[PDB]
Amino acid sequence: AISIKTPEDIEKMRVAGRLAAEVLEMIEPYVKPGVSTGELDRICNDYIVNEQHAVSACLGYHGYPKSVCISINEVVCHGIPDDAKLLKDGDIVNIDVTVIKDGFHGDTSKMFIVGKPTIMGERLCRITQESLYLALRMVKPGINLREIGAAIQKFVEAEGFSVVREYCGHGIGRGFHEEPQVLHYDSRETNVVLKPGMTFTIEPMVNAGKKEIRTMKDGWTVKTKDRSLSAQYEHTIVVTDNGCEILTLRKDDTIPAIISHDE
Ligand SMILES: COc1ccccc1-c1ccc(C(=O)O)o1
Ligand SMILES: [Mn+2]
Ligand SMILES: [Mn+2]
Ligand code: NA
Repeated sequence: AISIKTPEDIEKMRVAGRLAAEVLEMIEPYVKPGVSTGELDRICNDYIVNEQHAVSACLGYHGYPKSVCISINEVVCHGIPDDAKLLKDGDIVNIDVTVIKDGFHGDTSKMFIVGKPTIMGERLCRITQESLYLALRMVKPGINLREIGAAIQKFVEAEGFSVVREYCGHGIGRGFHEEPQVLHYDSRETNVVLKPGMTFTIEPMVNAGKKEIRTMKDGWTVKTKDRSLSAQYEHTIVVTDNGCEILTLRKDDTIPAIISHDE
């Protein structure tokens, strides 16, 4: 069921979480107009293997052929790095990373805007990160995941955007995806009360248009049914006695690593 990580295991999660976050901080300077997504993946894998001495949890997972997922514009998730796909000005791109180190997983992703940004692109990404942040500020013992899911949905929909229902956040530890499921919308099936020690991810997928998605015939690429833009941000966190601790925080994040709700 819902596992409570021991202090030792939480420390291992901090290490793994930091590594995942550092892959994103490392790749930043390379996300430029003209670069291929295949190249970005090789850079990430070489870094993960040769420098972090860790391993990508995506490589081989259900047969996935690459180390990280790179999704551009209308692609919602699981975009496959390809040497023929070049980034260009105005593109919004999500790079999703999951590394395993000392037996524990670190899971995180962020949006990158390539070259000259488009206003709609920046807005979609900003609102998506904001939906993740508001959810993070709600995490603390006693709160129900349903409340967080409902809050994310209300915020996103008020902005004229939609939340993807097919995918969700998840518990994480020695396993990539563990209990509980963390839906980013209201559901009567959700009734999970948070406890200190729980580690899970929050990773809303937000579409500028309709919520419906579609899977391409390559068996991996998921796109919006209406071809509207889609954005996602993800962080791995641990519930503490008075709130939570973000384990995959980056220099560019603008929310505190440790959130407290006590007086
Ligand atoms: C290889 O990527 C996947 C394939 C099947 C099911 C889930 C995934 C996946 C990619 C990223 C994540 C996640 O962040 O949870 O999960
Ligand atoms: Mn991920
Ligand atoms: Mn995840
Ligand atoms: Na996208």
